[PDB]
Amino acid sequence: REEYSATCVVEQPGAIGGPLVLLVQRPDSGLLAGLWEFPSVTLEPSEQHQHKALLQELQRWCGPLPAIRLQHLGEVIHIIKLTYQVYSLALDQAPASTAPPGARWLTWEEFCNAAVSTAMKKVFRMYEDHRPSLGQQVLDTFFQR
Amino acid sequence: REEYSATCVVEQPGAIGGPLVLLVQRPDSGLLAGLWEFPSVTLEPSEQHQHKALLQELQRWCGPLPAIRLQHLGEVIHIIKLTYQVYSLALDQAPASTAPPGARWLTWEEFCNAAVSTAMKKVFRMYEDHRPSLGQQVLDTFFQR
Amino acid sequence: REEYSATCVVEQPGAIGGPLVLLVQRPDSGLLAGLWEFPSVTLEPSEQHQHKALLQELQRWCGPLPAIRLQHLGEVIHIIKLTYQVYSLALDQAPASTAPPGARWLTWEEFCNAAVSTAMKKVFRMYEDHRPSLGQQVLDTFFQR
Amino acid sequence: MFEARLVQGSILKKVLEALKDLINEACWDISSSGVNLQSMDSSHVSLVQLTLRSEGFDTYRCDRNLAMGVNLTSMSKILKCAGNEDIITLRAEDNADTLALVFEAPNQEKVSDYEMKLMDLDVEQLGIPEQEYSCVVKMPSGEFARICRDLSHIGDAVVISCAKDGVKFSASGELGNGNIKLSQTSNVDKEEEAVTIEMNEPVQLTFALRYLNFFTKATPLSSTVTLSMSADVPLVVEYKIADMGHLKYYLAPKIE
Amino acid sequence: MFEARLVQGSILKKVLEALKDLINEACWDISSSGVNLQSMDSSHVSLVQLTLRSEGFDTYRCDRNLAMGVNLTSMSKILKCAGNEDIITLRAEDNADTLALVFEAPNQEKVSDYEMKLMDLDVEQLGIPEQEYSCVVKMPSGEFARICRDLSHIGDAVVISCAKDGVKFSASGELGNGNIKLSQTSNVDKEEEAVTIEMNEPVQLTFALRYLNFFTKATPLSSTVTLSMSADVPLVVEYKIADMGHLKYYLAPKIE
Amino acid sequence: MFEARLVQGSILKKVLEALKDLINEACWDISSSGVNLQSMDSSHVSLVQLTLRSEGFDTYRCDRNLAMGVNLTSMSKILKCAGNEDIITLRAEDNADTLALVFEAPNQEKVSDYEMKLMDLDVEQLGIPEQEYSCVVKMPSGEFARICRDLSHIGDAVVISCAKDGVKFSASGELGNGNIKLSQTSNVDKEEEAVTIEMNEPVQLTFALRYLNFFTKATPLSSTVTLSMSADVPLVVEYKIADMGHLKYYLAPKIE
Repeated sequence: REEYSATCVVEQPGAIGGPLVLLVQRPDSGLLAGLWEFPSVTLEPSEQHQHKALLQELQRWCGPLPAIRLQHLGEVIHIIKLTYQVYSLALDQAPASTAPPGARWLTWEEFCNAAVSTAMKKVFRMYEDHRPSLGQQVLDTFFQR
Repeated sequence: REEYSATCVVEQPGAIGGPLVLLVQRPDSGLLAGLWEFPSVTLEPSEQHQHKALLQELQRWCGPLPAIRLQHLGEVIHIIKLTYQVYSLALDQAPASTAPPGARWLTWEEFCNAAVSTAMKKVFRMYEDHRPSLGQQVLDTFFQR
Repeated sequence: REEYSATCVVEQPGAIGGPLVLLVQRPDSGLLAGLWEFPSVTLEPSEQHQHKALLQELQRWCGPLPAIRLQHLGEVIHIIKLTYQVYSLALDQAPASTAPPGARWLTWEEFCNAAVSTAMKKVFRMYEDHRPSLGQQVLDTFFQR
Repeated sequence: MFEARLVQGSILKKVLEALKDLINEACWDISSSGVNLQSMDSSHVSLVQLTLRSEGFDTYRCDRNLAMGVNLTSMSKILKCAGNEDIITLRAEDNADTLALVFEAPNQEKVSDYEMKLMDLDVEQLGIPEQEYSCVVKMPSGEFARICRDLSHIGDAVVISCAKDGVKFSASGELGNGNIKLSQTSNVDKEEEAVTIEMNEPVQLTFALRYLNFFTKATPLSSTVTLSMSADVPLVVEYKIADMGHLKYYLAPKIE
Repeated sequence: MFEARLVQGSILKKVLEALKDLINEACWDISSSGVNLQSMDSSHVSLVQLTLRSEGFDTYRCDRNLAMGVNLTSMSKILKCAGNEDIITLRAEDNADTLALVFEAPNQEKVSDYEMKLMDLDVEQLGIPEQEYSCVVKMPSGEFARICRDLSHIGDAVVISCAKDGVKFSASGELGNGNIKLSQTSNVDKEEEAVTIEMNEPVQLTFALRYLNFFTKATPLSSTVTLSMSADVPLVVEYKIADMGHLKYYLAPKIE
Repeated sequence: MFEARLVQGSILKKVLEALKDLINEACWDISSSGVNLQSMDSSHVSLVQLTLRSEGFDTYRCDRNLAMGVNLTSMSKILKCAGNEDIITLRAEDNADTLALVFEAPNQEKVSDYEMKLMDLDVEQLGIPEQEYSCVVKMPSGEFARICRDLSHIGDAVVISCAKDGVKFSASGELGNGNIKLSQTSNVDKEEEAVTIEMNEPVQLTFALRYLNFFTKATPLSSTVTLSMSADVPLVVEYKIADMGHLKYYLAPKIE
C-alpha cells in the first residue's frame, strides 16, 4: 500500500526565541492519531508534486498568503508506504488574522518537547540542514498473513 | 393558493452513458418530502421570470459558473397551484470543486429508476423534446370545506 | 478596571414611522446580558479610535457597505470603567441581503419600548441632539474590599 | 364565562405532548358538549381530532361558545409546570383575551395560576364522513409504537396488510426489508393486551412512517390503540381517553 | 502538612457538581477551623460561599494555613472517578505544588490516588455583613428547584414576594405570566417537607432565573433550602451540609 | 442451507452492539463448528475475534461453509427490532444473496422476519499465535469499564502494571495523573466479583484508552473480564459468552 503526501513548515519571525512555526493537530482516529504535525495533504502518486492542495490547506489554516516563498527541501520517507515531499514557507509578518482553532505557533523549545510523529521528526531535520516519547503501533507486526 | 417556482436541469458531459445531470434532495418535511428533484426556487408571481434566485441557488450547489448558457425551455404546470418555469444549463466541464453534500450526478439510466416528483416527471419530458412509484397524497381530497 | 468600546447606530430610511435602526442582541451571559443594543466592539484604550473593528462587525451583521458615511458623534461614559465612542452610519437603501439571525430593525416607537442598557440609553440621546425597566446589578456594591 | 376543572391533570399534559410536535397552532372549540379541536399539519397530509366530553370533568361550565386560537408550543411549556397529580383548571372570562390555567398541588400546599397571551387566526373547517371501515385493528399501544419505531430504521414507508388471519406491517429500504406479522390473539385474552381483527374486505395501504411516529406520541393516553382502514381511504389511528373522549389521527395514503 | 479524611465522599462530589457550572476557578482556604471557599462568578452578579467545618471530617490535620487555587472543572473530573460510597482523603504536603486525592472503595479491594497539578491566581477578598433579614423562607429543596426550572420557560426574571401569609414566585414573558404561591404549611408538619415563613417587613425582590438555576445544582446536598431577603439586599440561598457546614449562594437584585 | 436458532436472542443483540462502534463491516465464517468472525479496525490498531460454538444454539445446521460479508451497522439496526426475550433465527439458503433473520416474540403473538441485502469484499486472513501470557487478570466487567471510563478524563493513554501483589492502572494528562490499584482479592471470594492474578514475569504495557473504551461495550455479555499480557505483546481482553463462546479484543501496545 503506497501513500503519497506532502508537508510544509510555515515559519514566522515572531519575537524572542524565534523563529515561530505553525502546527496543526491530527484527527482523533486512525494511525498516529492525536499528535501534532506540520500541515500535510494526502494525494495519489500520479500527482506527487502539486502545490494546489498544499496552498489550499495553508489558506484553511492561515488565510491568503503571497505565494512568493514556497521552497522545496527534500523527501521524507516514512516506514503502508508513506512518501512525503517536504516543502518550506517563510512569512515576513504574522498570519492574516489569527491562528484558527487547531493551530499552535510554538517556539523551538516549545516544539522540542511537545508530541509529534516519527515521520515529522525527520521533517524538522532536513529544515535545519539547509538552514521518553512513545508511538502507537499496528497489529500487522504480530499477525502475519 | 398560487405558488410560483422555477427549476433548471444542470447538464454535464461526463463519461460513458452521458450526459450527467445534477439533482438536489427535497427537505424531510412537507408535501412530497424526501424525493429528489432538479434545483428549484420558490418566488412570488410578481417575479416569475427572475434569474437571480436560480443562479444564486446553483452557486450554493455547484459554486461559480460562467453565466453563458442559461436557456429557457417552457412551463411546467403542476396540479395549491404550482407554476414552475423550466430552464436549462449545460456546462463544458465538471463542477467547480465537487458535489456538495446533498447533490448526486446520476446518469440517464440512474435517473430513470430513482425517485422524483410527478411535477419533475414532466420537467424531464420538455428537455428531451427540444434536444410502481407512489407519491404522498393530501387530506384535502377527502375532507371538503 | 478600564474598558474601552465603540458603538454605531446604523440608520435606514425604511417606510412609515421611519427612520429604522439596527440592533444586535447581547450574549446570554455576563453583565447586562440578554438586552439589545447597537453594534459595539471592545478594544484596548491604546486603540480607542479605530474604525476597522467597527466596520468589520457591521459587515458580520449587514454585509458589505460603502464606507462613505461613517460619522463621529461624541463620547458615551458608562459607569469597571466603560468608555464608549459613539459613531453614526446612514444608508440610502436596505441592507445587503437581509437581517442575519440576531438583528432587528425596529422603529422609533418600537425602540422606545423594548429593552436596552442604561449606557445605550445615553447613546440614543446624542444622536437626537445633532439630528418601569430594571437592570441587573453587581455584588461589588454590597461586598467592599 | 368558561370554567373546567379536571382532577387528573396528567390527561391534559399528555394531550399537549401528543400535539406539540405535530401541530404548532390550533383552534379550540368550547361549548356545552365539551372541548373539540381539529387541525391539519402544515403539509395537509395528517390531521388530529381531539374530543373531551364535558361529562369527564369534575366541574364544567360554558356560558358562550368560544373559539380559542392557541399556540400549542406555548401551552405545552405552561402545562410542563404542572405536576402529574395536580388538579388543572381552565378558565376563560367573557371579555378576556387570555386563557387562565390554575394548577393545584395535591396537599393544597402549592397553588399555581398561569395566563397565556392567546392568539387568533383564520382557520378552515372540515368534516370527517363517518363511514364503514373494511378492517378495524385493536392492538396494544406500546406494541404499535415499537413497530412504527423499528420499521423507521428499515424504510420510510410502511405497508399495512389486512386479512381475516391477521395484520402485517412491511417496509423496505437500502439495507433490506422486514415484515412484522401480528396474529389474531384468540388463546391469550387476559388483559386488553390482545389483538382483535374485524375484517370485511382485504385492505392494503401504504403510509409514511414519519407521521405515524408523531401519532404514537399519544401512547401514554391509552393502553391500546385502534387502526381503521378501507380501500383508498385515510387511516384512522384512535387513542381512547379514559371515559372522557378520544384523540384520533388521520393520515392520507398513496397511489400512483 | 494537611490531611483530611471524609467517610461520606459523596458530599465532596456533590459540592464540586454545585460549583463547576458557576465558578471555573476558586481559592481554597484551609486552616484549623476547616475549609472555606468564597468566589464570585465572572459577571460579579453571584457569589458562592462554601464552609466545611473540621469537626465533620473523620480525620483532620492542618499544620499551616494554605491558600490553594484550584481549577474546579479539573477537580470535578477527578471527583467523577470517585464512587458515592468511597472514603475520600485530601492531602497536601508542605513543599508540594499539587493536591493529593485518595479514593478508597468500601470493601478495600480498590484504592485510587490522584494528583491534580494545581494553580495560583491573585484573587480579591470580600466580606459578608451578617445582618438581619426581613423574611426567611424554609422550603423543600426539590420544590424550589422545580419552581426555578418551571418559571424559566415563562420568563428570565422572577419576582419573589414576601408576607406573613406566604411566599409568591412570579414571572412574565412573551407567552404570558405565571404566579406560584406557596402557603405557610401549618397543618402538614410531618417531615421537613414543610414551608415556614418568618416575616418582619414585606419584601419584594426581582432576580435572574439563570443564576438561580445554577444554585439549585446544590439540591442533592440537602432535603430543604432557606431563602433570606431584605429591602434592596442580595438574596441568600442556603444549602445545609449535614452537620459539616453549608453552601450559600448570594445573588444581586435589580432596581431602576 | 444454513439455519441457526438461538433462544436467548439478547446475546446476538449485545454482540452487534459490541462491534458496531469499532468495526463497520466484517466477514462471517459459518461452518459445522459454529460462527467465527475476525476483523481489524481501519487503523489496524485493534482486532476483534468472535466465536459462537454451534453447541450453544437451540438448533444448528450448515450444509456448506459460508463467507458472509455483513455491514455491521445495518445488522445492528435490524437487531434493534428484536426484543431481549425474542428467539432469533438466522437463515441463509444456498442460492440467496441475503441473510434472513426471524424474530419470534415469546407468547407467539408476534413474528418478525427480516432480510438484509448483504455485501462482499476482499478481506485478508490472519492468525493469533496461541502463546503463554506472563500475567492473566480476571476482574469484574463493570469495574474494568469504570476504570477505563474514569482514566479517559485524566489522559488518553493507560499504563497497566503487573505483579504478584496486584494490577495497577495509571494515566497522566494536563490536569495531573492518577493510579487505580486493584488488590488481589483473597479474603472476599463470594461471587465472581473477585480479582485473581496469575503472574509469572512482571509486565508493564501502555495502551490507548480510546480503543479500550470501545472494548467495554461488550460489558453486558459477561459479569467478568480477563486481561492477558506479555512482554511487548498485544493485549487480550476476553469476554465470555455463556457456554457458547467468547468475544476477544486485541490491542497493540507502544514503544519508542
